[PDB]
Amino acid sequence: NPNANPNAN
Amino acid sequence: DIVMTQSPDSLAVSLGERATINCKSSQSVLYSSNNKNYLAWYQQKPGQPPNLLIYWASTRQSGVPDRFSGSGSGTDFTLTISSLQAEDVAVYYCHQYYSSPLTFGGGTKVEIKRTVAAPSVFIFPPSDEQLKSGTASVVCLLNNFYPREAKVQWKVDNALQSGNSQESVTEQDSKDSTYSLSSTLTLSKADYEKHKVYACEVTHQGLSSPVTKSFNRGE
Amino acid sequence: QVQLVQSGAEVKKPGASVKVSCKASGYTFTSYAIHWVRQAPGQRLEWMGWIKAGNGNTRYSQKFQDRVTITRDTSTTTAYMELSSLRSEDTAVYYCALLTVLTPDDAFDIWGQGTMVTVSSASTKGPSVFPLAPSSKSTSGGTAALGCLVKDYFPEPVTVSWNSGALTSGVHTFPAVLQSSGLYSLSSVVTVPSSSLGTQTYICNVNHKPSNTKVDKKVEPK
Repeated sequence: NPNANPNAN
Repeated sequence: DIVMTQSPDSLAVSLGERATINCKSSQSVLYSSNNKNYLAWYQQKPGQPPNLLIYWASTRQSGVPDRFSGSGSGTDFTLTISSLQAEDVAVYYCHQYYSSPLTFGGGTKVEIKRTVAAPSVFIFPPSDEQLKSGTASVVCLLNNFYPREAKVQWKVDNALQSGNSQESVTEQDSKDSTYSLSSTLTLSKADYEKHKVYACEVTHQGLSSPVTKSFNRGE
Repeated sequence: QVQLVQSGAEVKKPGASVKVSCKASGYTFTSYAIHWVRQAPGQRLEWMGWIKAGNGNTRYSQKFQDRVTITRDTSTTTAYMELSSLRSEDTAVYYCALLTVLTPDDAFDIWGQGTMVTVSSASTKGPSVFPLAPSSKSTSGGTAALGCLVKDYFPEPVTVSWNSGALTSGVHTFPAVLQSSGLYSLSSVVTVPSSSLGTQTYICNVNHKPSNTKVDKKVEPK
């Protein structure tokens, strides 16, 4: 799963 | 971390030709829950922040021209510019926003191949304002030429100079795909006033023989 | 108009700290996260961290060994990033930005203009500005070249505009050169019609934020 970027839904 | 690697590091194509940039991720960027690739492409011109082109690996943001498209899945992606325009000169970066830390590729420098263009040569004597401070800067300008390679020599009273000038070349122009170069000759006011003729001799592929722009220290 | 505005370039000595600001406007500040990304000279973009503007939670890159501190002031709709124990490798352009704000209805991505930080023991110095006046010796094919010489300043950058940004076509602001003195120098030139030199006005606007120096120089013929 993605830690990612809160801005990418 | 997720390493991003781009190929080639730089590429040069002619105007209207197709250009493609490859990007690989050290591990998969496809998320199985929504089946979306957390990959984006960015464009960065010199002195500016990056500009988003593609997100979700293939979706183009509203304001981007149609000639930009992206493809790929998992660990391998390609940015395509179907018809390279002059204003597409830039370093292009791929970017993964899947796992922390967010990472970018090494960048891909895109350049335009152009027809030969001879420089327009200008020469600026020192401003009287600067001479009041005791220094004389003489600037020689080579404007909008191609290819980038050029040779400039200074001559004071017809004597070839060595060790008192500095050169600077611009990035490739985003409109006519040319380069510009300045050569600044710096002397002391006293030394500057001991000579009459200051000449800038220019050699370039667009010129069959060297071009000289000169002036006499008395306006 | 979503917009992010950062503070100006600064010079700091090794081992000291630096704090960069990021003023946000044109949207609901608290609903998105603001990232901080730097770009060392001739290097790739490097992510440092982000902060959710609402709850103020932060996530940092382990690669900075927790000498980064991202904070946020909601009332001033501004985000900050402080980097301590500065070393030579921290000289870079520091960006704040709303990276990939993706929703089914709309998607956008906004960056600040960048903030150049130079880690050096040397002291700041503002530039001197001299006119590169147009004359017969700088005319070719009905075209005339003019410009401004920006001499002896430290650190980078100096920004040059013409006519407060109204003149951009045919402008060339050359990359700075490092003079033997350790001070930088550049020139900004523009090509214009020779026939209108008597009716048009050309003013170069030079800004050097590290030394708080603003200079406007009207470039006149002869």
